[PDB]
Amino acid sequence: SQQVDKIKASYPLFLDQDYKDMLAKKRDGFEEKYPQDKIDEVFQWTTTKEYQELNFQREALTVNPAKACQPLGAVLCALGFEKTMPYVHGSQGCVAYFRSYFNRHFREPVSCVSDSMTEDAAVFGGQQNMKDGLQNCKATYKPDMIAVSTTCMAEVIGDDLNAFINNSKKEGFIPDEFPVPFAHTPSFVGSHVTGWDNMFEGIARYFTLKSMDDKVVGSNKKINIVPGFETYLGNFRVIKRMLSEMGVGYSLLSDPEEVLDTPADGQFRMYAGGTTQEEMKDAPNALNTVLLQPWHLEKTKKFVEGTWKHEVPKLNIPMGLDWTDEFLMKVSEISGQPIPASLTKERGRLVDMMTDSHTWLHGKRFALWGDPDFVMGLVKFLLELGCEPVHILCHNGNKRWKKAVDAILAASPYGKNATVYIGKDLWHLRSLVFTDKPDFMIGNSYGKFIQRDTLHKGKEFEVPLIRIGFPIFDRHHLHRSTTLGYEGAMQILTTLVNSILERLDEETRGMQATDYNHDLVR
Amino acid sequence: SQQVDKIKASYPLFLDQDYKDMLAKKRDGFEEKYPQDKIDEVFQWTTTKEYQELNFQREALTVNPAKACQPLGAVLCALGFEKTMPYVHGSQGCVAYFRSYFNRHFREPVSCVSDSMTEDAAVFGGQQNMKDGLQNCKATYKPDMIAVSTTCMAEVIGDDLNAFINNSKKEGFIPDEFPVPFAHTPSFVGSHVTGWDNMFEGIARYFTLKSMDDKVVGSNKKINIVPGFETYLGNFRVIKRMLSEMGVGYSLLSDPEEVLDTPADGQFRMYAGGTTQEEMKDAPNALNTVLLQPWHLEKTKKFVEGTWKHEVPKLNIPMGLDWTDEFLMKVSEISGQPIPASLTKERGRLVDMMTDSHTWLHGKRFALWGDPDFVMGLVKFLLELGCEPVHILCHNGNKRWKKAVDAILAASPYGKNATVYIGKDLWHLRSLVFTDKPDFMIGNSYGKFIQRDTLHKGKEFEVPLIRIGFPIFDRHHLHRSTTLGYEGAMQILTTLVNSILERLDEETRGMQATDYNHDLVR
Amino acid sequence: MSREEVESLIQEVLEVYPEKARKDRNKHLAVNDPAVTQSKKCIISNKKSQPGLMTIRGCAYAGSKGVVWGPIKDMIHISHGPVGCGQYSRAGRRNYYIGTTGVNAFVTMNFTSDFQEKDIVFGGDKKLAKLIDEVETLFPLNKGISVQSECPIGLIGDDIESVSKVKGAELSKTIVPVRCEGFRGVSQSLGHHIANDAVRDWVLGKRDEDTTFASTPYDVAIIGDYNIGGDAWSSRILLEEMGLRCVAQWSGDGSISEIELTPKVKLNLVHCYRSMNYISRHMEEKYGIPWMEYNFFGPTKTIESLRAIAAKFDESIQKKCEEVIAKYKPEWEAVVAKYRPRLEGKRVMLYIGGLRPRHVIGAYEDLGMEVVGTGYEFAHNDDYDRTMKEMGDSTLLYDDVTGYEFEEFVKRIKPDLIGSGIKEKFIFQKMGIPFREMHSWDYSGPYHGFDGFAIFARDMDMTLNNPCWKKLQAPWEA
Amino acid sequence: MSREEVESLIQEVLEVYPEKARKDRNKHLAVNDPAVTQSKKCIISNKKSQPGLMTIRGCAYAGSKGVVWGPIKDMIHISHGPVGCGQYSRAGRRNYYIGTTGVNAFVTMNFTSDFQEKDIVFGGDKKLAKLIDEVETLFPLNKGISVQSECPIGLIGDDIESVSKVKGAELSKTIVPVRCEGFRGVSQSLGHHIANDAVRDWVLGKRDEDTTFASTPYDVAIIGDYNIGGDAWSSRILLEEMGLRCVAQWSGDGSISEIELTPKVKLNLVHCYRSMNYISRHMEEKYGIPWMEYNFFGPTKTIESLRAIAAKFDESIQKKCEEVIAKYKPEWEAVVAKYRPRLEGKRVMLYIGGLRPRHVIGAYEDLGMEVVGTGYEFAHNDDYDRTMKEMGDSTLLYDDVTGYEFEEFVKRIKPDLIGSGIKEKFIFQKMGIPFREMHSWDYSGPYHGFDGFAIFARDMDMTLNNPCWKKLQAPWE
Ligand code: ICS
Ligand code: CLF
Ligand code: CLF
Ligand SMILES: [Fe+3]
Repeated sequence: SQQVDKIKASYPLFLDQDYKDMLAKKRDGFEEKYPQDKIDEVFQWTTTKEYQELNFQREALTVNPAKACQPLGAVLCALGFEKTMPYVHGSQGCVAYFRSYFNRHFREPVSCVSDSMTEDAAVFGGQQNMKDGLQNCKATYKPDMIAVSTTCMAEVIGDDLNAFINNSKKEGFIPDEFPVPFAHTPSFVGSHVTGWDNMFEGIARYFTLKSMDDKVVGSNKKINIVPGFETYLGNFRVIKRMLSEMGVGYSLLSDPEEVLDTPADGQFRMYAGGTTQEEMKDAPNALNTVLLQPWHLEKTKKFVEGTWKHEVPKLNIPMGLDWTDEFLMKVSEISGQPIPASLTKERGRLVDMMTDSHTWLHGKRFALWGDPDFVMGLVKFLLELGCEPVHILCHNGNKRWKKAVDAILAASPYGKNATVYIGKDLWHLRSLVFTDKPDFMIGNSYGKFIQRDTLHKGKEFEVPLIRIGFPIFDRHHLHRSTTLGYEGAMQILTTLVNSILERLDEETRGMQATDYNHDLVR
Repeated sequence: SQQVDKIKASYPLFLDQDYKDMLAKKRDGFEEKYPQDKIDEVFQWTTTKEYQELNFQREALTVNPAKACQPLGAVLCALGFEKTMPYVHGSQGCVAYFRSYFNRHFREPVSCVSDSMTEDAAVFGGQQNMKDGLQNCKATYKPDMIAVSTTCMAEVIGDDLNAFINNSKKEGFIPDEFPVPFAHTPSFVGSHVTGWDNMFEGIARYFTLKSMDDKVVGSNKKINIVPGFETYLGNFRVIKRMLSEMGVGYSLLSDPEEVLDTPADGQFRMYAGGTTQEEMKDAPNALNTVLLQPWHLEKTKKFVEGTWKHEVPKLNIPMGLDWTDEFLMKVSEISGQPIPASLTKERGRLVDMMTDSHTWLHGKRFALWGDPDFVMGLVKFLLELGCEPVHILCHNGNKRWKKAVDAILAASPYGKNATVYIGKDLWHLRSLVFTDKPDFMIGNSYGKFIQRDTLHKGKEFEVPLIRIGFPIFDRHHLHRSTTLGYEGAMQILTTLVNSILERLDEETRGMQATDYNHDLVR
Repeated sequence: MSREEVESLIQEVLEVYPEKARKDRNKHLAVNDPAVTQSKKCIISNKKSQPGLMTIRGCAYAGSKGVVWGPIKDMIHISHGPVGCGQYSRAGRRNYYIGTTGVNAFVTMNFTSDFQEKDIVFGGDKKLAKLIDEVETLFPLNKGISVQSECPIGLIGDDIESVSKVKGAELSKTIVPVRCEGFRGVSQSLGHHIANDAVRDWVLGKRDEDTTFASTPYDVAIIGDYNIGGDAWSSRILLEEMGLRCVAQWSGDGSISEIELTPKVKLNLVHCYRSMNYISRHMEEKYGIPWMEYNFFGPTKTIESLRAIAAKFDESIQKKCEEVIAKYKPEWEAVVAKYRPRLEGKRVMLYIGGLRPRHVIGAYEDLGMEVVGTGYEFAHNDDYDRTMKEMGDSTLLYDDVTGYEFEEFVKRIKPDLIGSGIKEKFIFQKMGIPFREMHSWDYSGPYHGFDGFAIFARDMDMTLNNPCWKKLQAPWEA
Repeated sequence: MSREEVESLIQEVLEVYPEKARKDRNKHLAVNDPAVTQSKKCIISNKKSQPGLMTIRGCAYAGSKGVVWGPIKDMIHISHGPVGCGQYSRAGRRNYYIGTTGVNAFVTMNFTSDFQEKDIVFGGDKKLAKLIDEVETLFPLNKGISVQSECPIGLIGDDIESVSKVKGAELSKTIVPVRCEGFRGVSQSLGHHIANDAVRDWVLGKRDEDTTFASTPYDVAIIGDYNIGGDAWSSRILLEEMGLRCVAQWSGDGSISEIELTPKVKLNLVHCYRSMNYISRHMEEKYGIPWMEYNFFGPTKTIESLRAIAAKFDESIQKKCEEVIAKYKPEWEAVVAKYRPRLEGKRVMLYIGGLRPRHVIGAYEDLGMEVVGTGYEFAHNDDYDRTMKEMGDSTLLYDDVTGYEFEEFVKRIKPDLIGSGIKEKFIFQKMGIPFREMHSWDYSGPYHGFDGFAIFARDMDMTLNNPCWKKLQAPWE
């Protein structure tokens, strides 16, 4: 039943007595459910250290992974170029999923096409699919560029992207001069960040490999910036802003910031902003190329160093105080521009916030996960704050990255109780936060389920989730935040300290029980 | 007892069994406490409508007010001028309290001096205190200006600020040319915003009243901006940024943004930034003066219109979509500068966020309080979002402001269930949120206590607090936020929608009870 | 618009396509004629999507794992293959359930074999067996395992049926291999068919020789309701208030036990014909269980469906049906009285997967709202046959509409409201047109039954009449 | 720094003042000589603040309402006057208590008469009576009312004593008028004295003719502990583990009933001498209750205080004291072993109100830390007498220090840590010097007793050795 003045959605409509009785009847009559005591016993067992030992012995089963597949990152990279259509050669279900994923994270339209490879192409290949798809996409959506990636079906079949695109141009399906960069993005290798790397390397190669004769390093007085797989629009914006304050000429290659933040003004813009083809063609003429996320831009680094002859600096992700300082100093050295007073004042204000919040931040234990560069920057910043990143999970991390993070942890007294896990999923992390409980979790929306599980053990065992990373589905407009630079450091610090204070307020809100510590001033 | 590896602060140290037993012994033996059943009965009574009727019949008693006294606002206004020392003629306890209040809200040094008026001055007055204090302050802290306000003691005994300062200059305690603007700020009239208005009018009078002969309106191509009592640094920053994007010459009079956000770089800066004396002297030459918070800038408006001959536009606080649009259009009309494409895109992005979050924001009921202009801007924005501001409290509001807010509410279907209260404190609001429960509260840190009270009635009766306003003591760095303009509207929208989503996640986190609605995607 | 105007609009939109794409897409767009009963004379459906045209269709894995098998709560579903397919489909569909997640319920979890390069090169059958052993170790309370194949499984020659047979015999566990590789078929529809076949071959006949279940003459099974936001619970409360006993729910909040008990029911009540007509026909042909389609969208369709269902039983069920209708009449009448004046005359364009584009029309009309355009991602011609009589005359019908086509149709028709998926929501919101997610109910609901109708009316009003839609034009641009 | 260097620093700092201010401030700065017992020979205190020098001192209202009367939980305290004084002091002090706020406890609430212009012009006695009636209506479980006067009350000629008497007789309620107007005195110290006098005249003698309370030979009262972060509870658990019965706590987590029962105790244990020595002397002279000062800051002072207190009782109390000391020895020894190596040799400067500048020195020394400068906002010369022997030789002593003076002293001395209030915290944090709030314990604590020592050591280590202090210099500067 519903009262028209106060209509109930599913929660709390299904908490009504009639719905409770009907659900109980269903369960008792037809579900053959295990007894509640057995369910409680099994849950308690899953919270134990023996279950953790069994869980970490997994070799074939993956439960709740913390990574996606390559073509997602390829699509995100392709979206960063001017009037460019992402085109995934393969089956259409992949493109539907990619678009839904990005739509839910960004709350924006995400344009991407498929050539709809089916059982017919499973034997003969998708050459005809490629020809028809390129022609149809160019005719219908009118892009200036079509950036081609692949699904797992095309990779397993062994479709030659280069030959297929060349045949499409040779038979007149698309004009010869039309730019169609391509990249093989096998979903069974790496993760979404690997797809971003492969797509960017393919685009850069397409635009620069055959015209290196007239290129002179440093002849345009600019610095190339490659952001990598990035889902915070504030990060693109802060990098561009910081480079503009220094008066440093720059080219942000793969800039999807405009197309992912189009205004609602009565018209739909399929394309907006992005790196131009002229910018990519002129990229070898830059002074140098800076990779914002070097740990998943290794193929891009190899191409840039071997072909453009750019001496790519060994820089960490500009996250937190020290690494933002190093990024700014390296940019100053490359460009010859001094670091302005505005950036010095911004750094000082970040340090002031650190000194203001250090008492609440000190000693706090964290479990965190995400992409390798983001996770490493978060660990570095947490160490700078006096926090303890006790659990550091990176499902798509490798051994060299783990060694680098271990070196970072060993350099700080606050990394003593920290452990880095690679190839582990969020079920491993659930076991870790049960057996060795941290104060908070930092990660994407999937960690919310872990929080629920911890709350099921008890309020004192609950590990609250702090939503930083990708994807964030259960909150609105967090994709507008910043994690890079001093601005991103201040935002992360504010989020952390206020999460701590919110948790303390919740724990001390009990009248005459714990509210003696419900302080007005914190 | 304490374990050295895990040291407990007061919470949860006093939840240990020995401390619980000792507290119970103290209560049972010596406190003569009322029985717990009587306490529960009285609390339940205080949650009722009969108690609300008794509570709203108050004529003499004020409980938990939502306002401060005038000299606090006078000090905040004085802090907005270059190398200016706030100087409160009266007793020193007032200055200690003002400094502590602002220190806790801003987490920054707050410089303010007193002439330490004692029982000796309670009969003869504080003329000698004024002379010695002006001399000592100028000699010791070396300001370029001393802005003088008053405490209630000096107002009650009737100290003549003008005569005292003139005598100080006549006897050589301070140079004649040294600027000493003054304002009477009686704490028994108005509130802190009235003190801000009085101090600004005093400073503007001091710098412009006797030199109006050579002034020509509009001869410097600038627009004067008077922000009023403002405790969000982001508001100053966003006003300056928006005016800079339009290419509009402006003078922000009383700009305390720099001195309240000094960097931590190894040195203490008592003064930083601020409106210069030349800016104040040249103010009558502006095209016009725009008052950001007109409902507590009435004396300033009277002076600006009657002396500077500026046709001050009738503008609301630039909060939310419609009022930011009106502010920008009026600025464009006054300055002749078109509204640039960047601001149009920013407005469109705010509208896009509104369309993205409207489903979660629609129909939500709010109790809110604060200063009149901030409260009315928040009400306007909530109406634009489809929310219901059911309780609108303004302790320092007047009847004309209440009439204006009622007119705003009548213009929207979402203001049907809204009631505006003036002269009511937070105990009245506690009664209101008990008897007519809203979904959320928007206000300063004091509302946290109300939240605690609601949680004591039950989890289903708890009204969570959303911290927007002044002062915010239990969270860190929220004073850096923005509430004005499109940027402030986006920040407020994000805070509101994510508070709603956090509450929904908390309510649906119960495993096998309510977690059927614990959706990954919201 | 008149019929000629709609035809001209269709031709103008098709003008941009190449000749082959235009020729193919001309067959998937039509002007509705309610008198037509054979929709293949006017529209063609269930065909291959044209390459590179930004289709909204999914894959067979989405239709099998994400739609049919996934909602089954006490079973563990393995996305066999690389990580992407399982990751993108994890908890994206609001098929609600009651259970302890990770202990006895596993709907919102993502189990995957996470194929690497070596699994592609050398196969993943041994990996699948080891994964099944690890699943048994770490989740002892699971009541069954399904293995949903992703694209590489059918291309590398893996034999998941033999692995399922061997491991099920060894562990005495039901292990259901589903060959739902994404490249199979043209959309989620073949995923529905493959999942139905897997249910038939591996689960449904488990209790054929079991007679311990005590059957009653009022035994019904809800087939094809996936409890989106609790829709199946809202339907079930009405059915049980009518005196019926709902033995099974397929498959929202569904357990494997009630699926096995379904062949014992007296009637099958099919909500989604598209996804479960195969298993309904199989049960009719094998166990002799009649099945009937019903619609619980809006009070009118709900009342008609309740009366039709009660007509299949004795007089006591009919009397209880009349009592239920009388009880719920004031509530939905109050909902109509409140919300129809705010929504009367508004025009709606819908584009959903395979059932709802025709099922929600009655609910929209109960609020005085006119559906001027509708279409399906993956419906067959029988769905369009059912759609002709529900749609108004000279209304627009689209099958597997492209993004460009939908945008142009919306530009010309200019509906007051659009109901589609997440991939069109922000496109049409940026155009200044109110949008309602008709898959996930915009994270609201349920919409089935009278309790669902109240929420449906509230949501349509809150989105269509939101102030935000009057603010898209800056006052210096009116 | 040697004595001559400290004197030269004092003179250099004083150079900036005008002649009158310099002459006055020269008497409030000194170089410590531990052999000196009469501190008035070297430093002068409890004087008027110099105008316009940014003093840190508060007012008599802060010393009475904010310090003494406010912590009393079952009483309602009316800030009589305009809204500001009550608003700024609301819940700013962490005097912890147990109760149901708004029902039977009212510490964190702000009750005020909210004086308007008409109240100033025509008086507020009728408003005060109406307010008392409304308080009785809306808060029936309050066990007493105090009326803390703000500045205008003593200037407009209001008679709150007559109103208090009439309303108390009418309602059979204890109504305590406190003439704590801010202009009275020079600091919070006169507020302490006025509040003590109000307690003496209106509350303390309520049960003089009552003999129903069952007294024991081990009855003690805790006087001058305000339960900052639970400090009084940490002291009380130790006292009761020693076999004593803590009848009253003054005034943190304090009720009016235990204040009335205080004249029945056998011993008074005064923590804050500055704020409650008046009432301690009154109780000694009237009821014959001896009072003794004790210090629970740090294990050494805590052990010495426990032994001294137990020496006032029989042998059973002494045996229980030895048992308590033995029980708690491993815990504070582990705390020292963990944190002293991180803090050994660090130099700290303190500036707090009237007790803690000398009381916390032992706790710092237990961690190997050296206090090189100390000073008081409002202490008297007896406090400095007690401070001489606790401070090291050639250390700096400052009374009512100005912001400029403190900044210059910190610039020259360069301590590793500064302990002061909220009005100096951000100044010294921006200078790159770790700062600990020594009033509110930086919203941490308690610091009293053995349990408080662990928190104190952890906090000092976390602030002094925080990484943030090594990052204030940009690497390009
Ligand atoms: S009462 Fe005094 S200023 Fe003795 S007014 Fe002040 S809670 Fe200080 S050094 Mo704040 S004489 Fe208490 C004090 Fe000491 S408020 Fe607290 S810390 S031990
Ligand atoms: S049509 Fe369907 S969703 Fe596509 S793969 Fe095939 S079953 Fe799956 Fe999977 S990991 Fe990523 S998302 Fe693909 S490229 Fe492969
Ligand atoms: S020294 Fe002390 S705090 Fe000052 S007034 Fe006097 S009792 Fe009070 Fe009060 S309302 Fe504001 S803060 Fe004053 S100007 Fe008056
Ligand atoms: Fe959006």
